[PDB]
Amino acid sequence: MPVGSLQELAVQKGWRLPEYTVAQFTITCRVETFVETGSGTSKQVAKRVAAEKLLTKFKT
Amino acid sequence: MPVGSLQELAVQKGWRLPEYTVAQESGPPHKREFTITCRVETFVETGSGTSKQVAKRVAAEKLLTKFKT
RNA sequence: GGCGCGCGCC
RNA sequence: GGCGCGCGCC
Repeated sequence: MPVGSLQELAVQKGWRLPEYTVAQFTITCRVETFVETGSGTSKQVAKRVAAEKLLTKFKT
Repeated sequence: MPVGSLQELAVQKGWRLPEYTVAQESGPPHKREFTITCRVETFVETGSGTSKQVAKRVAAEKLLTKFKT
């Protein structure tokens, strides 16, 4: 999973664990110096999308 | 909403409602795959996915696509 | 939500 | 023990 993978990355890198804001659906994810917001039809999807976005901005 | 669109088609056409059946269940507990068969009127299609819900949606979409054909 | 069956990282 | 994720059933 993107969330699981994001976590493992942080733990691996020695970064403080990812932080997700309370779902509002949009959820903002922050890890290291990254900040990405995800949207979706459910809170679960928003979180997943925020994670995927962060990993993507990480690869670039 | 494929499942819903297919049901409406059937009702509008005067067909008995679509019937969905689990044709196959496989894979390890954490990565299962399901296959569902969708039968309506004279059509029969199969759909697969990570969950029974998803497989059902796929089976319905395929049947509608076969219907337009 | 409960029950159950699993997996990843630490 | 902790964090996370997946599926079924109710």
